[PDB]
Amino acid sequence: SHMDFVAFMNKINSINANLSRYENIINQIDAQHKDLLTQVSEEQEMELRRSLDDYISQATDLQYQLKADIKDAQRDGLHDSNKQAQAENCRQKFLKLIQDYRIIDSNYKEESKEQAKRQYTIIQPEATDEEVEAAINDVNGQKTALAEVQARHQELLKLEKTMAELTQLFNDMEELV
Amino acid sequence: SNFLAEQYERDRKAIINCCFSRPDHGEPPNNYITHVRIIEDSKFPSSRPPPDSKLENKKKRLLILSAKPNNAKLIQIHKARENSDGSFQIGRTWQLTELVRVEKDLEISEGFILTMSKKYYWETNSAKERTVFIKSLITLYIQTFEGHVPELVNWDLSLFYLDERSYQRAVIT
Repeated sequence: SHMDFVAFMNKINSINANLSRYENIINQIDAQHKDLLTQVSEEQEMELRRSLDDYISQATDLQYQLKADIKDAQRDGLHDSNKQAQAENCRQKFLKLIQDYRIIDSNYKEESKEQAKRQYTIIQPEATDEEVEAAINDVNGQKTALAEVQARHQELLKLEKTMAELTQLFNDMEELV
Repeated sequence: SNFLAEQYERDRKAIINCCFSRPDHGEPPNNYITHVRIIEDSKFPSSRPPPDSKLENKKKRLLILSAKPNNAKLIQIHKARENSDGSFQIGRTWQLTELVRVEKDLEISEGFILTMSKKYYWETNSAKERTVFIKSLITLYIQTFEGHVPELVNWDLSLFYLDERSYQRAVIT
C-alpha cells in the first residue's frame, strides 16, 4: 500500500531528524565542557553552565523519544525485511551517538578530576600525591579554590549518574537484537 | 537448524550450576554474564598455530565473563574446560583490568589474540561466534571502565559502536 509506505518512511525520517539533532546536542555539550575548563569570570561560568544544563536536559528528552520511536519502528518491521533493515540502521546510529556521549562525559570527568587535584595542592600544599587522589575520590573531607573543589566534586557525582543513565539506555536498546 | 542458540543455553545453565552457584569460604558466587567455546592449541598458545599442527594439540575450552557479587564493576575473565564426567570447571582467571590489547586474526575467521601479561591465541568454533563474543568483551569494557577501551587491532570499529574519532579519545594508549 502507498499510504502504508510513506507512513513508515515518515517514522524513519522523524527518527533520523532527531538523530542529527541528538548529535548536535552532544557536540555542544563537549564544547561547553572545554570552555568551562578555561579561565572565566563568575558571570561567564554561570552562563556556560546555564547552556550546558539545558543541553544535558535536551539530551535526556531526546533519548526518551529516540528509544520509543526506534522500538516502535522495529515492531513495524517484524515481517518486512526492508522495514527491519531501516529500523535496525536507526538503532545502530543511535547506539553510536550514545557511545560518543559516554566517551565525551568520560573525558570531561578525567580533566575535571585533574583540575580538582591541582586545585587541592593549593588548599593543602603539604598534602602528598596520594592524599590528593584520596581526597578527590569521594569521600573524606569537605578561599576561591575551596569552593571550586566542592563544586567539581558535586559535578563528578552528576557525571557518574549521567553515565549510568547512558549505560542503562545502551543496554535497553541491545535487548532488541 | 537452531543448534547454536540452544547449545548456548545448555552451556549457560551448566556453567552457572557448576561454577557460579555455591558460595566460597565466604562471599556468594560470581554472577555469570556470557561465555564462548574456544579451541586452544597446547603447542602454540600465544600465536597463530601453523596449519600442520596435529589435532592432538587442539583442546576444547571456554572463555567466561562474570562479575563480582558485591561490585558489578569488578569483571573477571575465566578459562574453563569440560571434565571427563561432563562437569564444567574454571582453570584460569584474569581481572578485566588486565586486558590491554585485543587483536583480530586477518587470515583466520575464528582466531583472535587477547593480551594480558602474556599473549593468548584462541579460536572460536565459527566466525560469527568470534564477532559476538568480542563485541560482548569490548562493550563490557567500555561500560566497566567509564568510556575506555583497550588497544584494538584489525577490528571494524563500528562493531563496538565506535569510529576512529571516538576510539582515539577512549583508548587506554
